Amino acid sequence: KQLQLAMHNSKAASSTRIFQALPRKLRRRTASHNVRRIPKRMRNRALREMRKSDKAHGLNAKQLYKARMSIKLLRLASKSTSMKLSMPPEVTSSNCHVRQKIKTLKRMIKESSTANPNIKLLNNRMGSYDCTGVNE
Amino acid sequence: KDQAEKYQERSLRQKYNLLHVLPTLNSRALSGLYYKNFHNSVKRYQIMLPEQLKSGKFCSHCGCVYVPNFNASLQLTTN
Amino acid sequence: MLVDLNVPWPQNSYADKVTSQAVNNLIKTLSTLHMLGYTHIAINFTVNHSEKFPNDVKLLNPIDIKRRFGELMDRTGLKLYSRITLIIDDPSKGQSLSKISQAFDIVAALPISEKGLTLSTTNLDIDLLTFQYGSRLPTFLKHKSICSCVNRGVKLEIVYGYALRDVQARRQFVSNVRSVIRSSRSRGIVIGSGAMSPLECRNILGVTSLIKNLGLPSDRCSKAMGDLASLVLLNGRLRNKSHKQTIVTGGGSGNGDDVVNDVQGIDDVQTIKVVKRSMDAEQLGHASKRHKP
Amino acid sequence: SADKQLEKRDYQRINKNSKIALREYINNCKKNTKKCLKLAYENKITDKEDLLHYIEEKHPTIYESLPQYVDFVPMYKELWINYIKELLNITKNLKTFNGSLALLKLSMADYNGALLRVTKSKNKTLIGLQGIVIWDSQKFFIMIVKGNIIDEIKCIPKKGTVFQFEIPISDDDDSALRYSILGDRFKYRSVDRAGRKFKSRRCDDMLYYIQN
RNA sequence: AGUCUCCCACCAAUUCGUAUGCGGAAAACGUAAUGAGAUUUAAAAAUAAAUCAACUCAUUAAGGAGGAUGCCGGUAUUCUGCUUCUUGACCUGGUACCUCUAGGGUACUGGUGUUCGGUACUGGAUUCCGAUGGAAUCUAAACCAUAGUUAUGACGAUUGCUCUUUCCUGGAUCGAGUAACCCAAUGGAGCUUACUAUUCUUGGUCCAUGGAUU
Repeated sequence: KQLQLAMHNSKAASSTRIFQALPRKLRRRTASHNVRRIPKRMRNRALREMRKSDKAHGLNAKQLYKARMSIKLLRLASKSTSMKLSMPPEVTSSNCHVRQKIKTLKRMIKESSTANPNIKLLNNRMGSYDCTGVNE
Repeated sequence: KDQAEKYQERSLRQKYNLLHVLPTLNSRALSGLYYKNFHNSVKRYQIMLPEQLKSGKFCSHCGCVYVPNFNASLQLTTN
Repeated sequence: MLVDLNVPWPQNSYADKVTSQAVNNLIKTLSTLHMLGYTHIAINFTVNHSEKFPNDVKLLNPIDIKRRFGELMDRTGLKLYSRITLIIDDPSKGQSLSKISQAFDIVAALPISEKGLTLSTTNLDIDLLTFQYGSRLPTFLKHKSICSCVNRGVKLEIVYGYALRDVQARRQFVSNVRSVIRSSRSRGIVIGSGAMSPLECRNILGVTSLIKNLGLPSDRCSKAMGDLASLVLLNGRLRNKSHKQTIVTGGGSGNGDDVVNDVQGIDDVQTIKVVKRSMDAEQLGHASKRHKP
Repeated sequence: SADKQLEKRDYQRINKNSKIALREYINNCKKNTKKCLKLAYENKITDKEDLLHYIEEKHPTIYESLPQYVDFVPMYKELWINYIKELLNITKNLKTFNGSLALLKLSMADYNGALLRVTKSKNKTLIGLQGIVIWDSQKFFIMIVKGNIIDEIKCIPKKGTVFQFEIPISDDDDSALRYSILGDRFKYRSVDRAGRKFKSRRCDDMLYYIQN
C-alpha cells in the first residue's frame, strides 16, 4: 500500500496526467445493496411443502405433477439464500435428504408411468434440432 | 392539568356511566354497541377484569350471541 | 374583512412605564385606522428572549385592552387583540414558551441567527414568523426549510413601515422582500404596518401599490390582509379557548358569534360563557317547523 | 388459572352481530317512516296522536316498529345531563370554576346521552337541526329527531359541521353554560386518559367557521 | 418532483434449470374470483371500526375429452379420466471403471451430517517476420441526444375555451379570466407523494342532507 509503487507505475506515463469522465453512453447507476426478495406465492408453497410430515402402487393420477413440483420446491428452498422462510425449516431439521431421494424421486414417479417411446436422446447436450413442416 | 390520583374519581364516574346504559332500555337487540364500548373502556384502563367469577362470565350477561343483558324471570329476545 | 396585524405598543421592555402622550398618539392613530376602514386591529409587543419575564403570571401583558380602550370600542365598534414578538438569538437560554403563550393571544418570534432560524421553523408553537427588514437578514433563505414550515401552522409577515422612514433602509427592504417572496414561493404571507404616527398609515388601495412593485401580484396581495390574517387570528385564539381545536368555549349561531368575532361576551378571566337557556328538549327539530326564535 | 384468555372468541362474534343488527334496525326505521307518511296524504290525520291510533288499528303489525322519540326522552337524556353536571362539579355558585380543565374533561367524555344542534356548516341545507344522539360513529352522528307528526332517525356527517350543546347550571333565572364542538378535529381526540400522537396541522379548511 | 425497487455482459448448470390463478425479461410491478381479519390481532396507531367502498391476508397449473344444470349440435355453469419430461440439493462413506500423473476424474449404492463460481475484450497511429498467423514501437482516448448542462429570452397579431351584460360544441353582441403544483443533468420500466378555495377545465357515485314528484 506504498505510493512508491504507484509512482513507479506512473513512470510509464507523464508526470500528472488527466483523464476524462466517461462518455454518457457507458455509465450506470448503483442498485440496492441488500439481497433480492422472493415472491410470496413461492414462499407459501415451499413452507407448506416442507412442513408436511412423512392399484399398482402407482395410483398417481394427477398426483405426478404434485410430486414433480414438490421436488422443485424442496430443491429451491434448500438451495437459495434469498429464501428466508422461518427459523425451524432447515435442510436437516426437516427430512430433505430422505425425502425426494429415497421417497419421491424413484419410488413414486419411476414406478407409475414407464418412460414413453422415442428415447432417442439427441446428438447434442444442448437442445438443438430442426422444426420444419414438409407441405404443412 | 390532572393531578396524581384525582383522576380516579373521573375514571370511576365514566365507568359508572358506561355501566348504567345497559340496565336502561335493554329491550332492544342493539345493546351490543354499548357492551362493546364498555369492554373497550375497561381494557383501556388496564384494570383487572371487573369482579369476575361473579358476573360477566357467561352468566347474568350476554344471553345469546349478542348482549341483551337478559332479565330475571327468564326474559330473552328469543332469536 | 380588513385587518392590520401590527401597531407598535410604545415600550422598550418590562423595565420602563409608558407616558401618556404615547397613549394619546396611539388613540389618534387607532381612530385614523378605523377611519380608513379597518375592522380588527392587533397591538404588537417586542421583547427579547434573553430577559426575565416577571414571576407573577398576572402581569405578563400590560396592554389591558378591556379597560384602556373601552370608549373607542364603544363608539367605533372596533375589535382589539394583543400580540407578542420575541427576539431569538441563541437557544439554550431558558424561558420556555409555556406561560407566555398563556396570557397572550398571538405569539411570534423573529430570529437573528443561524441557530434561531433553525429553531424557529421546525420545533416551536409560534404562529407568525417575522424578520427584521431594516438590516441584513441572518442567512440565505434555504428553499426547503421555509416551504416546509408553511405546511404547519406558521406564516410570514411583511411590514411596510420601513419603506417610508429613511433612505438607506429602503434598499435593504427591497432586497430582503425580494428574497423572502423568492424563497417562500409566495404562498403564506400576511402584511402589517408598523406605523408610529397617523402620517404613516395607508389604506387597501395604497398598500397594494408598493407591494405589487416588488413582484407579488394583485389578487394575492388583496388576500394578504384578508382571510389569511383572519386564519392567523383563528389559530391564535384557538389556543386558550380549546384543548386541541376540538372543544371550544364559544357561542351559538347569528352573524358575528364565534371565538374571534366575540370579544366582550366571553369572560376571559374564567373562560366561560353564561347564556340565556332558550333552547330545550321539547321543541321541534327543524328550522321553520318551529317558529319562535 | 382463572383468566380464561380464550373467552375473547365471543367478543369477535358480539362485535360481528352488532354491526349487522344496527344496519337492519336503521333501514327498518327509515322504511317504516317512509311507508307510514304516505298514508297521511290519502287521509286527513295530521297530528302526532291520531296517526298512532290509525296505524295501530289499520296496519297494526308495523306499529311496534317506530321510533317514538318520547321513549328516548324521559331519562335517557333528561336524567343523564346530571352525569356531566356531576362530572365537572357544577353548582349554583360557580366562582370555584376552572376553565381549561373542564375543557380537558369534556374532550374525553361519552356523548351518547346528549342533545345536539347544528349551528354552522359547509352545507347550508342542514342548519338548525336539533336531535338526541344514540350512537356516535367515527364518520357520523346518529340521532333521533322529533318531527311535526312523525319522528325520524338522522345520520349527519362530522366533516364540515359545528355543533353546540347547553348545560343547565342552577335555579337562578334559568341560566346555563354553552359549549361548541367542531367537526374536522374530532376523530383525533383521546377517548380516555390516553394521549395520542397529537400532531400539528393547518387551518385553511376551517374558513367557514369565521366566514361571516 | 423522491432517504424507493428493477434492467442496461454470457451461462445445458457451485449462475435464483422458478412449469406454481393471469400479464411481465425482471420489479418495495399490474390485475380476476372466492373468503376472512384489525393493538381481544398474521400485523399498523393508545387504512377501517352502522351498510357499500378503502387497508391487509389466505386459497386457486394450461390444454383437451366425457356426463349433467339453463336456453335454442351449440354456449355459461358443474364432477371424472388423459397428454405434456434435459437421469439436477450441499457435505460425505463404499465398489466397479478411466485414453488422466502411490494421487485425480466417471458410473451403481448407502448416512441426517444477508452479497463469495468460470470464461472475455481499451481507442488511434507507425513498424517487423518463409500470413484466415505471429511480433515490436509511439500516442492519448473511448465526447455521444429531433431540450441537452444548471441556457429554454424580450414582445406583437388572430382563433379556441369558461363565465357574463343584451339579444335572434345553435348565431350575433357588452365585459372579465386562460390558473394551481412546479422544472430537466446518462437513459428506460415501475411505484410513492404535491395541485386545479362564484381564481383555467371534464366525468361519475352516494342504504349523505333539504325541497318537489307521487
